[PDB]
Amino acid sequence: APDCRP
Amino acid sequence: VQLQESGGGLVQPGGSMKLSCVASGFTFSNYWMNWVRQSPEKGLEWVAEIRLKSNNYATHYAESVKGRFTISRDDSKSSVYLQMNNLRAEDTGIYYCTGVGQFAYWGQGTTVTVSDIVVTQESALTTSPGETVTLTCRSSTGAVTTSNYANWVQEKPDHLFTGLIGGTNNRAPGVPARFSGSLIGDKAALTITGAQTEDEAIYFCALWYSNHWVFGGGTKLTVLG
Ligand SMILES: *[C@H]1O[C@H](CO)[C@H](O)[C@H](O)[C@H]1NC(C)=O
Repeated sequence: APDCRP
Repeated sequence: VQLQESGGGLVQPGGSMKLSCVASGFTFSNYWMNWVRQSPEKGLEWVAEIRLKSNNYATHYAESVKGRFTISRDDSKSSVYLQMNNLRAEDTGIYYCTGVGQFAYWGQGTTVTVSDIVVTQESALTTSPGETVTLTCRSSTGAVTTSNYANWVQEKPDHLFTGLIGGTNNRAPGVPARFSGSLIGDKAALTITGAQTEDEAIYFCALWYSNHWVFGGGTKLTVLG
């Protein structure tokens, strides 16, 4: 739910 | 990757100030950006986030600054901004732009001088080179789980921050293999398998709670001999 993009 | 803040300085209580941060070395527009501030008394404190163009640039704010600060971004200039109105003494601190999975990258900070969930970490731990040491991070709400997206951030001498772990268990790029993050029991945990002298630092965890981050008070890790 936060910016879980690597 | 560089993030580089500017705009800090002296402001009178009730006054306004705009901070800027320019990003390079990563695809800025693909990542959310945050402002986090560090004070003498209140420690590390998350201020604001701004999401992507596909999220209609949605913003969220700490309760302490809601209604006084506005975060924004210009993807065309790879920059994020913090407009701050009605400043108070409690707003004094060093302000950092930071982001990526979720706090891999930190700028150098810009100082602003004006004039409830608790995350708990060990105050201090002492180790020696080659030992295995585990730092922990507890939430006042219950268990830490993957939904808290635990991050671990290292502070080295004089306010230099680098993210080590995000999303509970994911080493940021270029982070040494001796660092790992996990959940242990009902807490987030940072393990250093074979501590090294240069690992002497303050380590902060941050946990996500739906729409905001809460940082722990930090653990001072001393590495003796
Ligand atoms: C993690 O964040 C990324 C980028 O913001 C995606 O939004 C992804 O869907 C997220 N996962 C969850 C569970 O919301």
